[PDB]
Amino acid sequence: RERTVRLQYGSRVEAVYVLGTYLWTDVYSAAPAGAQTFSLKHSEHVWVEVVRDGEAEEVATNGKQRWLLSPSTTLRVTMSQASTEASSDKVTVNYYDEEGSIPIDQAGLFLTAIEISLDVDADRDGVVEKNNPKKASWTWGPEGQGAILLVNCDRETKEDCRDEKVYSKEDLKDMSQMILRTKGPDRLPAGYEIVLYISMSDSDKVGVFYVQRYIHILGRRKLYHVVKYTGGSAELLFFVEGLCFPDEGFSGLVSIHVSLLEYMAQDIPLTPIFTDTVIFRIAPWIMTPNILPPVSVFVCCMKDNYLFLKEVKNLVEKTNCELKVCFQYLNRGDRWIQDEIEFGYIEAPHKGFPVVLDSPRDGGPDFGYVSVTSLDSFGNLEVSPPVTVNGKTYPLGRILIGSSFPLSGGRRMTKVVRDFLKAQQVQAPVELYSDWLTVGHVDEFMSFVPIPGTKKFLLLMASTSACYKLFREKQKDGHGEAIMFKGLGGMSSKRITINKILSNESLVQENLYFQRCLDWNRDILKKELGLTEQDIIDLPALFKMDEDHRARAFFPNMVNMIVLDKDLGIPKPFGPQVEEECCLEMHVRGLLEPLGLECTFIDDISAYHKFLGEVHCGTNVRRKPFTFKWWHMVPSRR
Amino acid sequence: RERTVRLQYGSRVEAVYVLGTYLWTDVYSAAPAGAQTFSLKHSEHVWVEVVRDGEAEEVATNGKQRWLLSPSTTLRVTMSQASTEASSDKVTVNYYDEEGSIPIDQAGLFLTAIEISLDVDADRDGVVEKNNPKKASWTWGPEGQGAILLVNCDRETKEDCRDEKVYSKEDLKDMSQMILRTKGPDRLPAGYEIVLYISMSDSDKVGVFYVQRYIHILGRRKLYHVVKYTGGSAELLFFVEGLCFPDEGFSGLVSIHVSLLEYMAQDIPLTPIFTDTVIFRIAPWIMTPNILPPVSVFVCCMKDNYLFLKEVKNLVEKTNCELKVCFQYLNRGDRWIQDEIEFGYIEAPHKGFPVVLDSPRDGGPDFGYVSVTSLDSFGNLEVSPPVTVNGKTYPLGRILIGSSFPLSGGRRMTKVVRDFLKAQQVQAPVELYSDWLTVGHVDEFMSFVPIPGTKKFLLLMASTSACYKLFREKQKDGHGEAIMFKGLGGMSSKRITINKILSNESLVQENLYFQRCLDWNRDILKKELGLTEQDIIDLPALFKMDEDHRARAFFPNMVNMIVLDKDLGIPKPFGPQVEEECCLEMHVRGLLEPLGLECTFIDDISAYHKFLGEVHCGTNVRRKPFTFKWWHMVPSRR
Ligand SMILES: [Ca+2]
Ligand SMILES: [Ca+2]
Ligand SMILES: [Ca+2]
Ligand SMILES: [Ca+2]
Ligand SMILES: [Ca+2]
Ligand SMILES: [Ca+2]
Ligand SMILES: [Ca+2]
Ligand SMILES: [Ca+2]
Ligand SMILES: [Ca+2]
Ligand SMILES: [Ca+2]
Repeated sequence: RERTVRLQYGSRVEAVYVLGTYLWTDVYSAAPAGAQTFSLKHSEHVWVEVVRDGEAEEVATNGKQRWLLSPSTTLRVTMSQASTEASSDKVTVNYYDEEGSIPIDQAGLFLTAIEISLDVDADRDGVVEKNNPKKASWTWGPEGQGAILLVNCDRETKEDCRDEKVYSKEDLKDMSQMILRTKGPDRLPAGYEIVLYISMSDSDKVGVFYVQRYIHILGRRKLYHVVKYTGGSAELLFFVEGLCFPDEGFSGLVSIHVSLLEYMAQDIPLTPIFTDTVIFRIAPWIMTPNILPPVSVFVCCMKDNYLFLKEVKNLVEKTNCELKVCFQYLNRGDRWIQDEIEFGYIEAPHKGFPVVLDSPRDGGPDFGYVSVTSLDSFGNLEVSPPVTVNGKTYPLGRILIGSSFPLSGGRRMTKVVRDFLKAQQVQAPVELYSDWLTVGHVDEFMSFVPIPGTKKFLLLMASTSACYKLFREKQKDGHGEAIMFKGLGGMSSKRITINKILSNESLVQENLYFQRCLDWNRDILKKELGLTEQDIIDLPALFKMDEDHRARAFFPNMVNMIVLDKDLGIPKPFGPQVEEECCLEMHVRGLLEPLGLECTFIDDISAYHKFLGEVHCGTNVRRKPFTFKWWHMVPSRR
Repeated sequence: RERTVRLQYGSRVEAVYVLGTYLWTDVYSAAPAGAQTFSLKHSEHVWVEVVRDGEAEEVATNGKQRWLLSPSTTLRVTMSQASTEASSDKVTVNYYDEEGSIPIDQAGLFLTAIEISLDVDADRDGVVEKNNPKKASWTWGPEGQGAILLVNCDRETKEDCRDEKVYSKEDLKDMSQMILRTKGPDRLPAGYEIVLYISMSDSDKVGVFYVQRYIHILGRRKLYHVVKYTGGSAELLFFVEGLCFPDEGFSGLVSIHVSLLEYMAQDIPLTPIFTDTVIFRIAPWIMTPNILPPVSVFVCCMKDNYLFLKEVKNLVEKTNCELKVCFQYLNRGDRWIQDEIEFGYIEAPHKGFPVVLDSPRDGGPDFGYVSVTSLDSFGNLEVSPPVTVNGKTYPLGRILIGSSFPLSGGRRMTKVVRDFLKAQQVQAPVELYSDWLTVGHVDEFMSFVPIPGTKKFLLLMASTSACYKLFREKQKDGHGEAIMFKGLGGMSSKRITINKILSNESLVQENLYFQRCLDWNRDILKKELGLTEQDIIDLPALFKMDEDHRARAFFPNMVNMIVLDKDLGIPKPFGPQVEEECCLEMHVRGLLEPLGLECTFIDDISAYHKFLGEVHCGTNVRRKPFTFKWWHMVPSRR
C-alpha cells in the first residue's frame, strides 16, 4: 500500500509512518521557484529511493548526489522498524539554483514509525495469529480463511447477547478474541488518535468488550471507541460476541475497523491515515440427525403415565445416555418437548455449545436459547444424515420441512422460520409434503436410522399398503377376528378386528390416497437425498381421514421413534393379536432385527385407555455435533 | 428421476409416463393374499426389468417366466418414445398360487407416454435449445450456463414493464423466448392438465406472454396458467420480460415452472406428477467508462451560450459522433444532462440497448428509462476502465461514488442508490471522498482518458500544488501582474493577478488542505484500481473554501472534460495570460499533447461575464457497450 506524503514549500512536514505501507514523496512542489536540482540526506532506519520516471535507485544516508528537479522525479520512502525514543527518523531535501553548489532552501520530513495491526484467528486454529494477510476476507472450505464468531445465546444466572453488559468472566469464553497489536515510541505525535469502529448496520450484529471490569465499547448505540495508546510493544485484548444468527437480509458477515486519525483543525473531520479491517462470520445454527451419538434423552408426559416412564427408562438403561424427565406445563402442548423445542448446536474453532430453538405454544450455561399453523411445530422439522446427491456433497445432511403443493392454497411453515433455516445455508433445506396430514408434521410419516456396524443409514417410511398386505395375509390365515387395541378399555365397545378394518370400503380408498401422498414424498426424498429403494424400509401404518381430507393415525405411528444408535424405542401399535403377539410388532421386528437394530416397544397410550390419533407424550434426543467442521463446507452461491 | 407407481389390488392402474423419468413398480401389494409367484407381459415400447433386491433383469414382452412374490422384488419400467393413437402401452402382471400354473388374478398398468420440456436459451447463443440439462441453474463465467432476461424498461408510443399489456410486436424483441415442447397422442388421459406457474415473490419480477394477440399469462396477480394441450409434436412459444433490476433483497434470479397435475377428487388438491423448471437472471445495469467509443454527445446550455455551442459543435465535427443539443427545463438543473442522467446499458445474448438512469431534480424505443443531497447527483457517479487489482480482474471496470469519511457525520449518496449499484455486482463499486467539495461530486476532481494508440489509460487528477508551482514559476519569471479572467467583464473590478493569488495567505492554507483531500483520493484510486504514479497526470486546479470548509472551483475545473477518444473538450480555465496565451492552457497542452491527446478548450462561462464556481452547461457522452459479455465475469461471492 503506497501512501502520498508531500514535502511542504518550504515548511517542514511531520508524519506518522505505519509499517506495511510505503510513502511516495513529491519533492518538486516544495522547491522554490527557479531551483534546478536537489540532493537528499536521510537517517539510518529510513530507506530512500529516487524514482525517476518509474526507475528507482536507493540513495545513501549522506550522499552529495544531485538530481534534476522534475514532476516525474519523486522519492519512495520506506521503514522496516517502529520508532523508539532513541529514534530520529528523517529525510531532508536540499534545493540548488543553476549557479552554485550551496543549498538555496531545504525541506524535510520527520517520521515516527509505528506498527498497527488488528488481529483475529483467521486461520481457525483457536489462537490469534499476527496480521493474517487473509483476515479481511472470509472464504469457505478446507483451504478457507477468516475468523468465526458465536451468537452469544447463553445465560449465566434474557440471553447473554440481549444487553451490552458482561458479568461472568465465563461469558468471555463464548467470545472470539481480537487483539490490537501496536509498536512505537512513548506517545503518538501531536494530532493523532487510534479509533476502533463499526458500521451502523453491524451495530445490532455484534458487541465488543475490553477487560475484573469488562467495558462494552462497540455495539448497539456505540459505533466507535477511541483507544488509549501505549508505547513500546503493546497488545489490547478485545472480546467479540455475535448478537444474532444469519437470516433473511443478513449474510452472517460483520466487519470491525481500526483507524489512525489525523486531527486537521476545528470543525474539520479527522483524516483516516491508515485503516485495518477484520471480518467475522457468525456461526450458523446446525441440526443433528438421528445417526449422531445420543447424549441425553429428554421426555415429557403426565406424572402418572407409568408404563411409558418405566419403558423409556428401561430403553435408556441399555445405553450410555442420560434420561431427563419433564412433565406438562400450562403454556405448553403435551408433546412440547418434541414440538416446541429443537436441539441444534453452534461451533467456532475455540468453543461450541448446543443451542435450543424454543417456540412456546403460548409463552442456561453452554445451552443456548433461540399466522402460525400446526406446520410451524418442530415435529415438522427434521434433518437427514450426510448425503451425496449427483456429486454434490452435503456433509451436515439436509433439513426437511413439511409443506403443501405450490398451487394448493394449503398450509406452509411460516416464512420467518423457513427464511431462518435457509439462511443457515449449511443444511440446504428441502420441503416435503406434510399437508395431507391433519397435524401436518413430517415426523408422522418418516424417520432415519443408522445401520449398525456400518457408516450407512435407512430411510423409514410409513406405508398403508404394507399394513393392508399384512392384514389381508392374517385374514387369509384365519385370523380375521383378531382384535386390535387389546387392553385399551375405552376402545373395547368398538370391537375393531382385522375383518372390520378390511371390510370398510371408504377406509380402503382413503388409505390408497394416503399411500399416494407417502409415495410423492418417497420420490422427493430419493431425488433430494440421493437414495435408492435399497435405502428404504416401509413400516405398516394406517390412517383415518377428517373433513379436510387429511390423515390422522388409526393406530400409533411407529415411524416416530427414539433412535439411540442400534436401540430403537418404537411406539407400541396395539395391533391385532395373533398367537398372543401383536402382528404389527412381529412384522416390524422381522424388518429391523436382521439389520442388527434392537426394538423396544414403548406404550404411551395405555394410561389414556384409548387412542383417537393423538399422542400425549414427547421425546427429543440431544446428540453430539458432527465431527465435520461447518466452515469446511463449500455451499452453493446464494 | 425415478417415480413411484404401484399396481392396485386388484384394480387396473392408468398412468401418464413422462419421458426422462422411469417408474419403480410395486407388484406385491396388488397380489391377492396367499399368492406365491408372479409372471408378466408387456407391450413393444415398454421396457420392463424385474429387480430382485437390487439386481435387475430385462424381461421379454411375452415370457412365461415366474418370480417369487416379495416386497423386495419389484419392476422397473421405462419408455423411450411418446405414445401415439396407434399405441397400446401396457404391462400386465399375473399372480399364481402354490398349486397350479393358471393365474389366480391379474393387475395391470396402462401407460400413456408424453414428452414435456420447458426450454430456454441456457447456453446463451440466442436460440432456444432442446432441454438443456443445465437450464434449472444459473452459473457465471465463460463456461457458465443459464438463461438471461432483460428488464423491459423500453417504451413504444410509463415504461413497457409498468403494465401487464403488450401492443407492438416490436416489444417481443426485447423479450426472452421460452418454449414448452410436448409430444404425445391426441389428448391427455382423463384427469390431467398442464400448468405453468411462478411464486408470489417472483410475480413482481417477471411477466410472461403468449402470442396479433398477446396474452399476459403470468405476472402481477397471475401466478399460474392452465396450458391447452395439443397432440403430436407441439411447441408453445412464450415471451418473458423482466420487470426490475437486481436490488437490495433481489438477487436477479427468477424461476418459472411447468407441472403435469393429476386430478384426484373434488376438494383434494391436484397432485403434481412431473415438474420442469427454468431459471432466468435479469441482466444488470452497466456503466460505460471514458475509454469506450463515443456514439452521441448530449449537451445542455442556455439558448444564447453561443461560444459554447460553436466550440462543442467544432469538437464533435472532428469525430464521427453525433451532437444532440438540449436546452434548460423548469424542473431541471442547468447541468441536468450531466447530473440527472446517466447513460448505461443492458445486454442479453439476443438483444441489448442503452438504458438511462433518470433522476429529475423536481419531476423511447431501445432507449430505456430508470433526504437527497448534492451527492446523489450523477456528477458524483463515475466508472473506471477495466482494471486488474492484485490478480483480480474487473473486465467492466469499477463504479466510483463520492462519500465522506465513516466517522465524519458528513454527506453520503442515498442508501437506495448505493444498494442499487452494488446489486448490479459486475461493476463492484468503490466509494471515494467527495465531501470536501461544496457540490461534492467526484467529477469535479478526477477523470479517465485513453492513451491514443494503446490499450492503456490515464487517471487525471486535479492538483492545487501543480497550480501553485506553475504560478510561482510565472511570478519568478516576471509575470506576477498577469491577469486572470480576461474577457469576463464581471470579474474585471477584482483585478485578480498571479501576485494577488500568491499573496493570499489564507487561500494558500485552504488549498494545501484541499491537496490533502485530493491525495487521500489518489491513494484509494491507486489501491482499488491497481494504479501506479505512471498512470496518473495532475492538472492544475484551484479552489476557494466556504463556511463548511468545503471547496468550490476558483477557475473552471479542467478535469471535467468531454472525452472523445483522442479528442478532449476541456473547460477553458481563463488563467493568467503570458505572451497572450493562457498559461494554464499551455501547461495542460504540454502534459497531454505529447501522448497524442488533442486538446480543444471550450468556453462555457463567457456568456455569464463572470465565474463564481458554478458551471451552467452540461455534457454527457453515450458510448458503445464493452465487447466483454457481462455474463462471462465471475464476481466474488456476495
Ligand atoms: Ca489462528
Ligand atoms: Ca454466554
Ligand atoms: Ca451480556
Ligand atoms: Ca458459555
Ligand atoms: Ca424435530
Ligand atoms: Ca441456445
Ligand atoms: Ca420494450
Ligand atoms: Ca407492457
Ligand atoms: Ca425495444
Ligand atoms: Ca456521471
